[PDB]
Amino acid sequence: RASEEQAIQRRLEALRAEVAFVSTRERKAQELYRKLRDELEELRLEQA
Amino acid sequence: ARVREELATALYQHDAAVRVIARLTRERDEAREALARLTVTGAAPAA
Amino acid sequence: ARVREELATALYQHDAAVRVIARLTRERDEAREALARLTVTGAA
Amino acid sequence: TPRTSNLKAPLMELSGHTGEIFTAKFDPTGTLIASGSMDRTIMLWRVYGDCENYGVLNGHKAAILDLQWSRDGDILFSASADMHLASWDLTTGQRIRRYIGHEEIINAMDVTQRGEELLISGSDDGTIGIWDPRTKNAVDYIETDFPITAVAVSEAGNEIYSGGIDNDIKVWDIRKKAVVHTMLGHNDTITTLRVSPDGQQLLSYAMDSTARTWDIRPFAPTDRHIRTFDGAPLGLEKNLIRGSWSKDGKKIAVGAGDGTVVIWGSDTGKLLYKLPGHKGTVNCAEFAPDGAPIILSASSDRTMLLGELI
Amino acid sequence: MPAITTVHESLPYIDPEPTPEQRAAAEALIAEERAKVPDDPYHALLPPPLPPLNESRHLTPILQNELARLASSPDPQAAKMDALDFSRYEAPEMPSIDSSQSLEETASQLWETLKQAYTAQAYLSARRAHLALLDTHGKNAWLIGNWHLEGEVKAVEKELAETKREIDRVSLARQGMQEAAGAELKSLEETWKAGVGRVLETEAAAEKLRIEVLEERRRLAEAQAALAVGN
Repeated sequence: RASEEQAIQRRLEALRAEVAFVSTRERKAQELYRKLRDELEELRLEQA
Repeated sequence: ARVREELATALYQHDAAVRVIARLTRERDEAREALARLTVTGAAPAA
Repeated sequence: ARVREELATALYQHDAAVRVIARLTRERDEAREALARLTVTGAA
Repeated sequence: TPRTSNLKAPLMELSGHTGEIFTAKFDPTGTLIASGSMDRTIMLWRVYGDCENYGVLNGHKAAILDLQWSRDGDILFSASADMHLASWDLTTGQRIRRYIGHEEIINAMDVTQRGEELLISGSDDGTIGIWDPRTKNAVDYIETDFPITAVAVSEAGNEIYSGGIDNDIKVWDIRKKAVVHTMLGHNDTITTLRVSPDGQQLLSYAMDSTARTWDIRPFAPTDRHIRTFDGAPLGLEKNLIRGSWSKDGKKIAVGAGDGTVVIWGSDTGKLLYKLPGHKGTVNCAEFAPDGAPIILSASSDRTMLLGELI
Repeated sequence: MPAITTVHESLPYIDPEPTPEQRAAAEALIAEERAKVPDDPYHALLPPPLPPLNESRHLTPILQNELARLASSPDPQAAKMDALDFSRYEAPEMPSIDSSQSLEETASQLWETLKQAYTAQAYLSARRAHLALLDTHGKNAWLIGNWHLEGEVKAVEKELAETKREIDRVSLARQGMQEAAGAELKSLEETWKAGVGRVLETEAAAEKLRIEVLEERRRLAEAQAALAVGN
């Protein structure tokens, strides 16, 4: 039980770190998609 | 004497399992880092 | 009695390590399969 | 697990309004409470400690139907059915100014929490007014053909979440003054649109007693509708029910017409709570923005119930 | 007491039970690891060795000789020591004195038989006295012994019940903590998988949008080059 408590704490910390990294990657990807949409809108406005 | 021999065998098995678990943890961490850092390149058509 | 207590603790630790190794192997196999499928697919 | 928070009681009943409460909002540090009610009054309370009514704000000539706080929590923002907006000072308890330019009853408004300060008022003449909180004149206003009962500002600060009696959420852009796209799917009149704290989900309760969560993210399929939670029937009155999100974006709390505030889990759609305690309809159900389990339910029993979620 | 400080990432109250095929694969992996890493007889995890018969201070030389005799027997569990002279306590029969026997030898044989008979009579009298005392106090002795044995058995059962209750309390606490941690970890893992999928889809869409923007920029550059050539 003591070993399981320590392992649960360590695994929770690792899962939190991995989820934070994945969330940061998702936010960066969404920002890149917004920048690409803005660039596409600017190119459509410049062509028109 | 039999219990001491079994305890020594279990200690050797536990050390071997600890080494194998460390190797598997390193492999799983490398695979997870590869999956997380995977970026989709430009999928150009086969011309 | 000390040897029996140590042996029981070692058996419990070995069972826990076996479960941890099985979970790690399953996770590694799943990650490898996901990477292989991502390399094979290319386009979502 | 009796009580895990900083309130001096697991429940507190804030009373003192002589008329129906329509909205109640928290200071963005989770410390001050403002409730506007149909007796034309904004009552200002503390939430931590003995919880005294430290302030009353008078100066609206008709029913008050919204209020938001400033960035710091020093200037209050009241919309009222006297066709007016107003910005109020809490250092002196006086009024800074009134914003004029609507012709019919104002139902919604929104302040941009970060970005640049704009007040966004939906009004029953069919207008969405964008105001700067330093000049009484309207910076701009967008014309629709239906009354607006719901309004939210985007995370990027240029998209407007209108909801009318035409049964569909409309996302407009401020610069082109035209609708970007409409998430349709509701059957009855929209009441609240509150963006998720992280910024990828939108809560929307309408008169059909169903609360739906939609997408906000730029990459989304044709149907952005995530989920249709049910379990909060609407009562006899056609009030504008105001739901909210938790701090972690996991719990959805919406008042209902039976006096019960209903909380679902936003992840899966499981009814977490169905908290009773009110006689008439519950108008404004809000979470603590700090992340504590504090919930507030202001209802047209002339009352507010400040409770815990253990 | 246990001395193992190794930590394994296992939550058996929250994690799924391994399959028999999975258990066999884990056993094969552990066997391969034990084949790769040789066993260390001087490991700190192994306990101290048992001292020998000569090394033991409590073992007497008579005890060592008896232990060696028991070990030399093919069935030490069935090995039994030599019985005492039960014929000396048996009934002494009448000795048959032949006519060729000497008077001194016959007298010595009669004296030995008389001594054996006297010892047997003394043993019989002692046994009769013991039987009389047993008939006098058997109920009291049996009741006292049964009461003491029942009290000892009740004390042992109470200690075992207390140990079982403490073990059950520890198991319940571990199960609750593992349930909470497993729920949180499952939620986090589902969120991570969904975020990975969403990030991959957004990356693919961003690549498509970048391809479209590159095509538009190439068209604009071609138009600018044509305008410069025509001017």
